[PDB]
Amino acid sequence: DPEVTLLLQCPGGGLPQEQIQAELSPAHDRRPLPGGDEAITAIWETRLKAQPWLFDAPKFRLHSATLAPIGSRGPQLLLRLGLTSYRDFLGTNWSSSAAWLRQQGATDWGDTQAYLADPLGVGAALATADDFLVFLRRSRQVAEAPGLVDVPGGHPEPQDLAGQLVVHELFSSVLQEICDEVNLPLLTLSQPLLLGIARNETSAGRASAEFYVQCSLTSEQVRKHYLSGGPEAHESTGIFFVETQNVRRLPETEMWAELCPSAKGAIILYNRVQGSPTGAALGSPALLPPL
Ligand SMILES: CC(=O)N1CCC(C#N)CC1
Repeated sequence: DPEVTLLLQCPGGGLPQEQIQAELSPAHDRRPLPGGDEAITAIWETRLKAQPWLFDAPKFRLHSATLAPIGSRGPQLLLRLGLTSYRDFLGTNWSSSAAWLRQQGATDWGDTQAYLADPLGVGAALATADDFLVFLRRSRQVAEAPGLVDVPGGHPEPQDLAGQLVVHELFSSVLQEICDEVNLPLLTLSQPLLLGIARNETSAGRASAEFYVQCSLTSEQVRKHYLSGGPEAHESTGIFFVETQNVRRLPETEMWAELCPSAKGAIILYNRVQGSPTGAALGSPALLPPL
């Protein structure tokens, strides 16, 4: 799967909010382009003169994420974050020249991402009470990965002593994205666990934090809530469910070729961090069938 790379695999079956620190610093921002940020401004102008109802929004930028030594006490992860925008994304990662910016970043800064917006996404492996994961079909008329399969998620918009508020907005945003798109009540959802961070190599290396969330409703009740919003309550065109039993071999199915890179990231991290048992009981052959 060349279109997805793992940046972080979390320990302990995944990390809760209270074990993560963030450092939000202008040292973690995109570097100005070599010939100047006028090139981003020019792309934006062209776009607004065709689609004048579009608007900019601030986004978090991922610089890097450092895991503590495994088995340690105290905070287990440091997220190094900067700020970027939807405009900066359109002028860098989305640009036809994005590969030239990556080579220039290697040359000038020893950092393939130095000249890229790299907005941070969130996604969820969302499990039902009857042990299915939740999938969504993308519209064939959208910009990103038209007609492909996705999981619930989005790109959070901003508003350890500013840090803890930032970690809170990241965990809050994955629940809000599930409530807005799947139409589920907030009280049916568990507190999220962070599984890891995946990069989309088809969008010049931008990263998404992938979370595990449990729902107290069955697949049938989740479907009812999604459909009862009507066509205007969701951006997706359909919902469907795969047994957690069968997610283990999803990369061997015809479904895999239809998954967008960020959904492939969520399923790889679910399989490595929540699947793949380590103990004698769950590792026994009748519960973990060989092949
Ligand atoms: C690929 C695409 O269109 N996206 C994903 C990145 C996000 C930002 N910023 C919103 C739009």
